[PDB]
Amino acid sequence: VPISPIETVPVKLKPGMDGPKVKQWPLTEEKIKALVEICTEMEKEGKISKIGPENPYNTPVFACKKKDSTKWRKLVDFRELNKRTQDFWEVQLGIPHPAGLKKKKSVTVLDVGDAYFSVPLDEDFRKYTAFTIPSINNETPGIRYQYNVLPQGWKGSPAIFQSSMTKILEPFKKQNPDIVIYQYMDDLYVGSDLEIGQHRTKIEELRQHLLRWGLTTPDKKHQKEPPFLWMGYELHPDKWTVQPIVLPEKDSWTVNDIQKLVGKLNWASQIYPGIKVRQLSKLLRGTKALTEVIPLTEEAELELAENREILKEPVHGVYYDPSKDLIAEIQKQGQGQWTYQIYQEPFKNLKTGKYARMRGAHTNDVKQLTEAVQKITTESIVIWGKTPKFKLPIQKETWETWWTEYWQATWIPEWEFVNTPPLVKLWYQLEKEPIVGAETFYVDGAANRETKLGKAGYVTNKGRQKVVPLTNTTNQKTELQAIYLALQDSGLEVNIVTDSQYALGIIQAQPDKSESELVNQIIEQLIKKEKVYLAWVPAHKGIGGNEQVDKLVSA
Amino acid sequence: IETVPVKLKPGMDGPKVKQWPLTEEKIKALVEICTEMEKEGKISKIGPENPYNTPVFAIKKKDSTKWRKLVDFRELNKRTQDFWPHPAGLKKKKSVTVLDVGDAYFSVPLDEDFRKYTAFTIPSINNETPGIRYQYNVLPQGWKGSPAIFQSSMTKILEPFKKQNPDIVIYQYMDDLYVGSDLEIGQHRTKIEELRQHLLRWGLTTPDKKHQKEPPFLWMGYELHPDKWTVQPIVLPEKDSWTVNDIQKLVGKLNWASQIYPGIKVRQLSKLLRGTKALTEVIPLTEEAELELAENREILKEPVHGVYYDPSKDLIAEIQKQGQGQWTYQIYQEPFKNLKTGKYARMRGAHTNDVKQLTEAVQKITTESIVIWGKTPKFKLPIQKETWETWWTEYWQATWIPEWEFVNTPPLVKLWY
DNA sequence: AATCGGCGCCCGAACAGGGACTGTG
DNA sequence: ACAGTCCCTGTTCGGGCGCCG
Repeated sequence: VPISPIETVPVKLKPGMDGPKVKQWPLTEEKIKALVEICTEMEKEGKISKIGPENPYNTPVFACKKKDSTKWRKLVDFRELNKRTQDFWEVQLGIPHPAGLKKKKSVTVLDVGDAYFSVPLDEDFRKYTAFTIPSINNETPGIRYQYNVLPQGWKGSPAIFQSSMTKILEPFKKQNPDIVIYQYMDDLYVGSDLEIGQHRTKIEELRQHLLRWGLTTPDKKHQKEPPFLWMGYELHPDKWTVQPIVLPEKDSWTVNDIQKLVGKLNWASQIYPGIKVRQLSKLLRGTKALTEVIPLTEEAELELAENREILKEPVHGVYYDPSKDLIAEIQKQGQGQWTYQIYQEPFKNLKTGKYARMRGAHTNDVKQLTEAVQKITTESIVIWGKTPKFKLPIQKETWETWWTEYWQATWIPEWEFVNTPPLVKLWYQLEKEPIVGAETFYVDGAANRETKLGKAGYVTNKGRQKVVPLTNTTNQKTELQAIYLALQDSGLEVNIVTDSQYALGIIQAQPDKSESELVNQIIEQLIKKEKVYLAWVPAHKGIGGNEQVDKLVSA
Repeated sequence: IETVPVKLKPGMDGPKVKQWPLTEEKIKALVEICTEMEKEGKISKIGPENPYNTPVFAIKKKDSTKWRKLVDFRELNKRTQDFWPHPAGLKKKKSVTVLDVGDAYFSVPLDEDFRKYTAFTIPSINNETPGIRYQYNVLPQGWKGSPAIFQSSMTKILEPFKKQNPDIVIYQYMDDLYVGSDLEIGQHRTKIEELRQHLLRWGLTTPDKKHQKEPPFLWMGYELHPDKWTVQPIVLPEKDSWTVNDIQKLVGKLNWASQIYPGIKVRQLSKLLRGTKALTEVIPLTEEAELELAENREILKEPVHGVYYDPSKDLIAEIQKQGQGQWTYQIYQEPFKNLKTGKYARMRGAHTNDVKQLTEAVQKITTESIVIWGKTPKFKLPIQKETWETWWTEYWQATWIPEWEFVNTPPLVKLWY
């Protein structure tokens, strides 16, 4: 099969650069003999040309086993040439998802054999792809070659092959507007509504079209029968699922092992509902030693047991129907953890997922719910090109009181309430007006910049005062510590007056969880209270108890 | 027609901005538009060996069903070379109409050495196919340099009409032509149609709207009336009885306002709270405090003196969500020296869509800055970055895009409404 | 493991940026 | 004014998962 007659893509080096001059490291005899057999084959096939001393460049070469195959893959460590190669704009903007596939009468999955090795490389750039194959006998010099086609391991190869495949498919795609061709790298999901007889006729027209352009679709890689193995999925005619997930079983684990467990559990969460990884990811905090052994905590092991429990049963997804509404439903599983399912008909999920990102030092469930609604919205636009209808565990009046009282602009698209506990609630609410008959606390705090020691106290209208000394603190922490004192030493109704915008903006946002231990202690007090009014006054303006407590903590 | 040489500003590369996901509604509109643009030679396909990209999306035109392709040329405009008097009466006119004349740019070819920087990528639903990339061969809508290169041709087209109607003010900013007059609303719209037909003799204007008479909330950015724009004064409460809490809020408000108004005093007011009293305690105002308050009311009623626009300094706009569909905004160049303070209310998504509101408010504030100063302000948006980026394109209808940043503001701006 | 490329997602952390407060005459 | 410290956000990179060459 001749090299593709498609025109090469002009490639340049970065301005003021030269080619790579990296010496070839020694190779094992098993790989040397495999590289020689491969190279003499692809010189006859034209993919490779011999070069002489005029070429002053080189790049180390090796060969790894092809993924689940007996053939060897020829790879080159073009890390030095990639640094000197011009930048590209990658045209692969995402990964196709089965949940976005519509129903089709006839489906075929193709695969181009020796894909990159079919597309030629720009003639002027070929000199920089020089490599050397070291022979067995060290007395023989070894044969130097250059690349005539897209090498594997060059940074431009994926983009150029992707661009080249689209130009090759364009005439066939225009000649047949009703045939769906999902193009990812060299694998072609071909789908039509024709009868099985007329479909195989068009597949052969497509295979002949690709054969004329030097793109072979080998019969060993030609799938004509469901189930289809496509993009790591199993494509049954009316359902889709992920290829078998293998969770490792070990008595002791290391960072690497947890990192693999986290990844596969994420990869499974697209269709397995309920995967949790928060406690498993918590073990990755601080330790950068890759081979360090980590004892599983009680929460992490419990979490792994839960994941394995829902992973022993197979789950399947459904394909997309453009005529029916898109529906997404979210549930609050753990603290900071959410799961969602996108479906059209109930109990027939297209795909599932999870959101468990902590945005900010202080946040509440309503914020996280709105963050998960946004993540689902974007994901739906990529897969289906439209926004789904939402089913959220939050009362209509709960959200209404939040977005009307919050200073930032927040919105959730068309959604309906589902009574699936645990519900999303506002655990406390600050009063809009000062409470009559409630002790007024004037709080402040200070700290030294060098000593890091500080004070925090309050004064009241009933004459009650307090000042607490603090060690290893900041100005921001003492004004938070002062509010904590007022909440501790008061009844169920209290008026608090602070001079700290920092402390005021945290409390007014109604957080229910925080990365700060001190804030969580303040939150616990606010939920216990019945009425809390928080007021702000400018510091150093001779106002009320603020002046009295400022002198108490500044001394 | 030979092309004008264009360079980037010294030491800067072209834009490299990823394309964001688009709805099927928008992708189908873009593909239809671009397929026709490639046929007429206005754009052409490119590959990944062009390392530049600029985001593209589509907007539905004002009171129309047709789609307009909008390129986010903000990054390219920062990096494009600068080329080489603002009508103060345009803001004084009764009626001002905004005409999208961006289609005229597609008749002037672009410098070949520059076209690589106008590359954009059309995405595909579910990533069925890789992105199909195009670059521009003609002057693109939304580019900083298009009105400058076309400036010579624009004065030539308008000179006959401006001498036939010398009482009409015509300002140009990017793709849009701002046409102002003091005529009555009906005679004004006929003059606009007269200008549209005069342009048709040379270049095509946006297809007319489905309505000839102003429909409710569909000509917001189209037919604007500057002589009715009002500034929002800072006000103080009027109570018969004042509490300690009420006086503390007042002093804090006045002390902050003292950064904008020099004569604001709070001494006699703070004396009323010299104890350590309860917030609900009623405090009678002494004779000294009543005068200081009454004088602060006067200072806040008079406009600020000595605040003038500096054409070299950027404009900055801050918006505050006041609730009940009401939004306050301030436009300034230096802190506490506001060039304008306004208020917006009763916007679409009535009582429901906060993001649609903020997106509309940003457009009207920008519109006002183009009419008044001929610039666009950098916006400090009171919204989460991802909340905004998810939804803002769904409510945008302007041909320009202002720069913005996102801020988490303390809720002590209770000083504007 | 040595020993490659491009894309997407996740989670943890290094680095930068910006605003408020405070300390200096 | 000017320079710090504190705290917070956002960007980028390190690891992993998956696709494919």
